[PDB]
Amino acid sequence: VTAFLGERVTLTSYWRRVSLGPEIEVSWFKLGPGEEQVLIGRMHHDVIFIEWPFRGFFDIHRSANTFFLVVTAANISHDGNYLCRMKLGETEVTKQEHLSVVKPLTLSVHSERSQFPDFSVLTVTCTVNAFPHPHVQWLMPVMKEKDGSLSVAVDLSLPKPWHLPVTCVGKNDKEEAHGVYVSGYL
Amino acid sequence: VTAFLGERVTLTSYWRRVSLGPEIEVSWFKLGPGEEQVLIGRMHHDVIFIEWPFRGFFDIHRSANTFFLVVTAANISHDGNYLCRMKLGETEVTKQEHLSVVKPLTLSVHSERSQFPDFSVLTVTCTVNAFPHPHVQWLMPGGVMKEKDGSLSVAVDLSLPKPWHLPVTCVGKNDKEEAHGVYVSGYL
Amino acid sequence: VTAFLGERVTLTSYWRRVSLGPEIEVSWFKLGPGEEQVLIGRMHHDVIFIEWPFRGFFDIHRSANTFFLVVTAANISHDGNYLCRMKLGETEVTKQEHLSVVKPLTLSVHSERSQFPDFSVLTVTCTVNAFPHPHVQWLMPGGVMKEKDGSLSVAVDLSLPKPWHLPVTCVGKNDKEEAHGVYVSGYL
Amino acid sequence: VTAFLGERVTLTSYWRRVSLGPEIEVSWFKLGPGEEQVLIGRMHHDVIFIEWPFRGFFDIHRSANTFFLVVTAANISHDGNYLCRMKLGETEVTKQEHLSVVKPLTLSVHSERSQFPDFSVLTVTCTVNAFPHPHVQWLMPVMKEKDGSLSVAVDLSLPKPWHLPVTCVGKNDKEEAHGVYVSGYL
Amino acid sequence: VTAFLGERVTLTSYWRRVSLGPEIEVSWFKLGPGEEQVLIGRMHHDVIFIEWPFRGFFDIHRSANTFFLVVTAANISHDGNYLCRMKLGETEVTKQEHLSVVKPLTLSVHSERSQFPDFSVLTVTCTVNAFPHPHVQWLMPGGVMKEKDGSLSVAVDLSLPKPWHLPVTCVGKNDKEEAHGVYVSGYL
Amino acid sequence: VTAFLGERVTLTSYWRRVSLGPEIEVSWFKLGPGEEQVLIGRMHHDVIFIEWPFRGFFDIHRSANTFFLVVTAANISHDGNYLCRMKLGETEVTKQEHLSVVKPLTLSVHSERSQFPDFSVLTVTCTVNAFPHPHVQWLMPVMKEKDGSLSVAVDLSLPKPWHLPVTCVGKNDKEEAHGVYVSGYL
Ligand SMILES: *[C@@H]1O[C@H](CO)[C@@H](O[C@@H]2O[C@H](CO)[C@@H](O[C@@H]3O[C@H](CO)[C@@H](O)[C@H](O)[C@@H]3O)[C@H](O)[C@H]2NC(C)=O)[C@H](O)[C@H]1NC(C)=O
Ligand SMILES: *[C@@H]1O[C@H](CO)[C@@H](O[C@@H]2O[C@H](CO)[C@@H](O[C@@H]3O[C@H](CO)[C@@H](O)[C@H](O)[C@@H]3O)[C@H](O)[C@H]2NC(C)=O)[C@H](O)[C@H]1NC(C)=O
Ligand SMILES: *[C@@H]1O[C@H](CO)[C@@H](O[C@@H]2O[C@H](CO)[C@@H](O[C@@H]3O[C@H](CO)[C@@H](O)[C@H](O)[C@@H]3O)[C@H](O)[C@H]2NC(C)=O)[C@H](O)[C@H]1NC(C)=O
Ligand SMILES: *[C@@H]1O[C@H](CO)[C@@H](O[C@@H]2O[C@H](CO)[C@@H](O[C@@H]3O[C@H](CO)[C@@H](O)[C@H](O)[C@@H]3O)[C@H](O)[C@H]2NC(C)=O)[C@H](O)[C@H]1NC(C)=O
Ligand SMILES: *[C@@H]1O[C@H](CO)[C@@H](O[C@@H]2O[C@H](CO)[C@@H](O[C@@H]3O[C@H](CO)[C@@H](O)[C@H](O)[C@@H]3O)[C@H](O)[C@H]2NC(C)=O)[C@H](O)[C@H]1NC(C)=O
Ligand SMILES: *[C@@H]1O[C@H](CO)[C@@H](O[C@@H]2O[C@H](CO)[C@@H](O[C@@H]3O[C@H](CO)[C@@H](O)[C@H](O)[C@@H]3O)[C@H](O)[C@H]2NC(C)=O)[C@H](O)[C@H]1NC(C)=O
Ligand SMILES: [Pt+2]
Ligand SMILES: [Pt+2]
Ligand SMILES: [Pt+2]
Ligand SMILES: [Pt+2]
Ligand SMILES: [Pt+2]
Ligand SMILES: [Pt+2]
Ligand SMILES: [Pt+2]
Ligand SMILES: [Pt+2]
Ligand SMILES: [Pt+2]
Ligand SMILES: [Pt+2]
Ligand SMILES: [Pt+2]
Ligand SMILES: [Pt+2]
Repeated sequence: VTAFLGERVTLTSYWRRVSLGPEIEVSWFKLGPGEEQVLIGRMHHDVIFIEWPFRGFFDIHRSANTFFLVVTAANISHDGNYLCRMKLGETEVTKQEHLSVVKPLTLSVHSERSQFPDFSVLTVTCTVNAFPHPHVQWLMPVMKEKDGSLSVAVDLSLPKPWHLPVTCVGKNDKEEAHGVYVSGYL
Repeated sequence: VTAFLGERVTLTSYWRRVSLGPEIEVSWFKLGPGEEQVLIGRMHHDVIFIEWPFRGFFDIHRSANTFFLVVTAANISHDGNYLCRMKLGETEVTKQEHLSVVKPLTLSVHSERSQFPDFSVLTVTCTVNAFPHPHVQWLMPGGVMKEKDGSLSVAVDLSLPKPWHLPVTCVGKNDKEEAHGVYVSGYL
Repeated sequence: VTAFLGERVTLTSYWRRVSLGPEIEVSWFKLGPGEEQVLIGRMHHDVIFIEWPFRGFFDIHRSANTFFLVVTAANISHDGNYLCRMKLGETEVTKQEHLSVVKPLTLSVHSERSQFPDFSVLTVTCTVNAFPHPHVQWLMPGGVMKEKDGSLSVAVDLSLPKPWHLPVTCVGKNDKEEAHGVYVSGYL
Repeated sequence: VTAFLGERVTLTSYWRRVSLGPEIEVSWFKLGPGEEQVLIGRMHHDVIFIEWPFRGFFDIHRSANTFFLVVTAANISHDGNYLCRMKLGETEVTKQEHLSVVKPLTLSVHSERSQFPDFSVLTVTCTVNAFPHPHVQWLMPVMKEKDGSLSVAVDLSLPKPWHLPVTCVGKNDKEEAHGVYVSGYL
Repeated sequence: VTAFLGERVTLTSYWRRVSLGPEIEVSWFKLGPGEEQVLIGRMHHDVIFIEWPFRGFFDIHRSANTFFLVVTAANISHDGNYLCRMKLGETEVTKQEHLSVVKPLTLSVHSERSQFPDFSVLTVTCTVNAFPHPHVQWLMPGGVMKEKDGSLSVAVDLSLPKPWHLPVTCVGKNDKEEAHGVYVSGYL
Repeated sequence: VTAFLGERVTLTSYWRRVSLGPEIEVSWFKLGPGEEQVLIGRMHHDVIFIEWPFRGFFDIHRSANTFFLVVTAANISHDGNYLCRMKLGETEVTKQEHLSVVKPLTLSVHSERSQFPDFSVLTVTCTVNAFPHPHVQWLMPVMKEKDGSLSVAVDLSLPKPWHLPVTCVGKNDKEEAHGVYVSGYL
């Protein structure tokens, strides 16, 4: 499933076949490296307990034979693989679900003339912030953010006479924006 | 003169025809609201004193008969008029110089999709920060915020229901300065 | 329903006789002072939006024809009445549910002896913290403080001159909830 | 001597026999491990100097041939052994005095029902904070505090049907309180 | 009695002719603005209680028939009058004692040269901090500042154009206390 | 050149002979140990760029064939040697200039009687704060400050009867002040 940052989102699991609902002992885990398990919460007979680190971040519920992991507001740490362990008696079945969290890209353009040796060089900067894959490219004719998003910036230095307009292509997988520097202040 | 934000800048002045160099008493004033003349500093006989509030932000020096007010890193408060008063004995001449401080525009584009009743509405946001005159406008195929640095920000939202009227282009300006941002395709 | 402080809690609602599941527009409201209905969130066609002030604190989901408001960790502000509004076309039905939040009582006993004119007077202090209704009372053989968490504290002092009228028993209550604390012997 | 937390308290020493009052050079030390000496203050000819770390915490004075260490407000760091060194000429006599600081016990009772797998288990918690020796015990039919006191807590888990009332016995040497959980909210 | 800032100090009192030691109820009061008597502490039968606001700052003890109020580290707020009230049965006697707290003066000298129009003017600054009575005066060959500690500071500037009228001597006082600071030669 | 703390100050350099003004590429460096170079700024064709650590602290300019380093407000870190590198083509000439920063001295006198064994000893303290060379000396008949200045203090202990007046001599190279303790409070 794909969620955008801040959106409610849901993963689901079910046992089989097996149609036994509230009798199944359900636990959901967030998977780390290399598939290391961190318990989010447990459900049995429609009594649910969320572990304190995930409280308000995740909930669990049942509808018939389907088990739900709900993410109240997706953030970038929530990206990746989850494990639903379903247990009846001394028997057990696990299912893996994937959540893709996507921060829509922000494309910024800004320019700055040189200050030494003279003021004749226009450096145009193009910045893409996004998740998972920001990408930046100039046409002529990197950093980790507090929220876990990634920023990339590229400078184009332009000797006089300035090759204006220049177009910046920002991408986040299939998402794309352009930034066009058209003319200088002077 | 025009200076971009952060740049070393220079205003200049000289007297005439009067080649007297260090004999001339020079004082530089920042002109305020107002009519008010606020002293930056003085130079005479190659002794330069810069008033405490301006220290580090402005300097004064002479090259022969030319007098210089140096702004060490142009900030938006430095935008406005300046006065160089030159004195010899009982006679004075005054020269008025303008400094334009410009922050080059930053244009940003980003989109967000709707979360209720469904996920079908794209809102695309275009933000221009600049000084003195940011302006933004959406093309198809809200206050001024004052930032900490004195520059001004302006933002416009455009909502697109399905089918998204894509290629949308944002036009940003700051006087003659111009940039665009084009939202081409969503992530899906 | 009754929830202790910190517990996951659930209010439920369904329409009738009307087995329409995802076709029904559900909204949940917290009832305020007041007469005021404050929107927690909405569900329709299995798209759930929780208002920003309630995000993380409440969730909404459906199981077939039953609608659930989940409180993720019951706090004392959550105590009160809730409204589930169910809509189909132009017709609505509304269900009012109550949540009672209870903090289980804490009873504390401690004694302190007098320091002047001498060391012979024992004062024994009994403190009950709970929600909604802490109450304390001393048996032989002062404001309500509002805590940060919304719970209420109540304290009673009993002074005993020599010979100390020991076994003293403190009785603490919170509605039907009951605890005692008995001061048996001093340190000497 | 026994002082309770916050009470003024006094230790005393004297030389012998020897009846020579203000002529004796008196110094008091707080004893650490293993009897390590830390100077509190000195007295001679009724001139007294308290070392800055103990200033406002301790004073010293004389009455005739008796030397006094006064503790202005006993705290738990003041618990333990003190040394009075009494010096006349190149001769010297030391006496050891003991201060017991006692924090009267606080007994707390609180209960909490289980949240998973169901809500049927009552865990009753009984906490004793005290100094020197808090102790807790349940009848059916650990941590160090900022002020230097010690807290101990014990949980009794009760399956349904709840074995109510349960009585908690708190002790601090001979000090004793009981905590009785009598009935649940529901 | 006189105590310098930071010193252990003692006021004393006794009754008469009345050799009753521990039988006497003693209380010590700090006298305020005002006419107001503020209780420091009490002693009776060798039980001493010091009021919470004075704890650590003052103590009381007895040696036979003499009663002592000990100030553990004299501060400037301790300067003023004190009352020892001695009681036996229904009869009382009261003794008034004065504590003078003195901060010994600090005298500082420093010079600064002028920066405009030239470097030829020396200003020499002399600062006296003390309690109760700092005073400063320049000899040839402006408020009181209240410091955090209750002491008082006083500063005088003397400008000297070339040729500098050197040996200049600063005279500092605090009642009978006296110090000088002499500026002898500049750095050049 | 000598500057006092807080004063504007100037260093100058020139190439030769060579009379070619704005054609020369000028860079000024602050010298550390052992002559390590830290760039302050560069000038060429009367375009000047000051490096951000020195911005508002230093400026550079030309008057004809003379190159100026200006220090806007001298502080103690600015004390020591500077290097002017002057470059034309692949040829280069460097000149060393020295700035002496001087904090005028502050002489303080204060006295304090003993507190143990009795109150009969007058300790008079004399403190000189200065830069570069504070010095203190008592006549009978060390520390580094936040601003980089140096403080030195000397105590004179005086048994009764007090040898008053005592005179303190403060020096900072040729700068000199005296402090005279003339009489006690009591
Ligand atoms: C993204 O979501 C994750 C949860 O899935 C967020 O992490 C959680 O953040 C909370 C709030 O900080 C953590 O609780 C803090 O814990 C420490 C004790 O270790 C304590 O000092 C605080 O009072 C508070 O309880 C919680 O442990 C943590 N959960 C996990 C599983 O890491 C993350 O902060 C979210 N936001 C962003 C922007 O990433
Ligand atoms: C833009 O440049 C102006 C200066 O031309 C900057 O203003 C000056 O700012 C400094 C603080 O860095 C002020 O110095 C402070 O003044 C207070 C107020 O009396 C004093 O308490 C402090 O110790 C300190 O000296 C200075 O007076 C002020 N000068 C003016 C306004 O003429 C301004 O900070 C810069 N703005 C930005 C956004 O960088
Ligand atoms: C008990 O639960 C209620 C929620 O049902 C908690 O109140 C909510 O508390 C949060 C803060 O954690 C508020 O979010 C903040 O609001 C301010 C004000 O506009 C905003 O500046 C912050 O950025 C942040 O979003 C939220 O609005 C508020 N919701 C309400 C009152 O409906 C409350 O904090 C909990 N109380 C305790 C004692 O835990
Ligand atoms: C219990 O009583 C002892 C004294 O018998 C208390 O310790 C003393 O606490 C004072 C106040 O903190 C200490 O003075 C601090 O010293 C540091 C320098 O090391 C400085 O940063 C502060 O301005 C202040 O002077 C004092 O040194 C310390 N004395 C000893 C002998 O340790 C203890 O704090 C008392 N209270 C409790 C609750 O334990
Ligand atoms: C000089 O000595 C006097 C005492 O004789 C000092 O005043 C006392 O100062 C303490 C604080 O260290 C006060 O204790 C505090 O009072 C507040 C106010 O109610 C309370 O919130 C705090 O928890 C704390 O107990 C005390 O009441 C006060 N006594 C008085 C004024 O009689 C004073 O601090 C000393 N001054 C200097 C400059 O050292
Ligand atoms: C004496 O003058 C020197 C400069 O010649 C002063 O040093 C400079 O001080 C500024 C202001 O702190 C430094 O900029 C700080 O840099 C850090 C990053 O490393 C950043 O956290 C701050 O926002 C700020 O930019 C500057 O780097 C430093 N320059 C040098 C060459 O060291 C010194 O502070 C002056 N004053 C005194 C009393 O010494
Ligand atoms: Pt996916
Ligand atoms: Pt970044
Ligand atoms: Pt010239
Ligand atoms: Pt803004
Ligand atoms: Pt369904
Ligand atoms: Pt309270
Ligand atoms: Pt003992
Ligand atoms: Pt604890
Ligand atoms: Pt006695
Ligand atoms: Pt002051
Ligand atoms: Pt020099
Ligand atoms: Pt120092």
